Amino acid sequence: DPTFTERGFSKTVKSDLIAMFKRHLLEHSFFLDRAENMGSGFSQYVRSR
Amino acid sequence: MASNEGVENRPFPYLTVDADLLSNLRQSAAEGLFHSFDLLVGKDAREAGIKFEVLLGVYTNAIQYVRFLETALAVSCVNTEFKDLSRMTDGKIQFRISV
Amino acid sequence: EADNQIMGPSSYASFVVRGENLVTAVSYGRVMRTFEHFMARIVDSPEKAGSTKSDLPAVAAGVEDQPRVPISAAVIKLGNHAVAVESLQKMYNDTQSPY
Repeated sequence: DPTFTERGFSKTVKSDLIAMFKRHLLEHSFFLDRAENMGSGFSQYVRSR
Repeated sequence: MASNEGVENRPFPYLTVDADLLSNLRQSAAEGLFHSFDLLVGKDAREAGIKFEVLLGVYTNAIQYVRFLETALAVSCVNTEFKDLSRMTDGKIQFRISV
Repeated sequence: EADNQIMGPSSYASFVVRGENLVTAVSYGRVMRTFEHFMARIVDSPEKAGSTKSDLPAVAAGVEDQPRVPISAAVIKLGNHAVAVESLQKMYNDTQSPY
């Protein structure tokens, strides 16, 4: 994403990148396994991923 | 007087006049015989750059006519033209119903 | 809505300085946009009462005369208005500037 990196690399931007690393690591790993619980979201979630 | 008052240095296409005007022009310039005079030295003795301001447009509000008879509100009315309206004091419509 | 196309002009509308503008530019430092319109309104047909349809050739300075060309961008129908939707992010991502 060029939105986060448009200002070049700085301390705060690197820190927010690490925070979003943590967020996406907790949330959108094993997405196909979490597709079971979603039910009616069969296709659209896998297409978006 | 002051140097530049009515002196416009725009590059007008001047006319060539046969007569000579330089007779005692320096001393007359020194005293002030003719007002609103500028001396242009040789380095600034050139045609000036050409500059302008521009009126981009003139636009006027155009008011369309509105007729009552063409609006749908007149569905709810019946419009009769009445030549001498002031002559009528009152109009009257009377309803007789048997049940 | 599978439209993703528009017909637009392939060139700018040209406005250039004519000689009639040029004499006013040199002499007074003013130009008026399309002088010929004002002179045709004032000196040729003096009355020519103000009308929208009569002024429709005047207001458009050759924009309608341009040839058309297909343009690629999608549209949506918000109610009655067909409105074009696009982004310009890629041409600024190429240059590493903030969008």
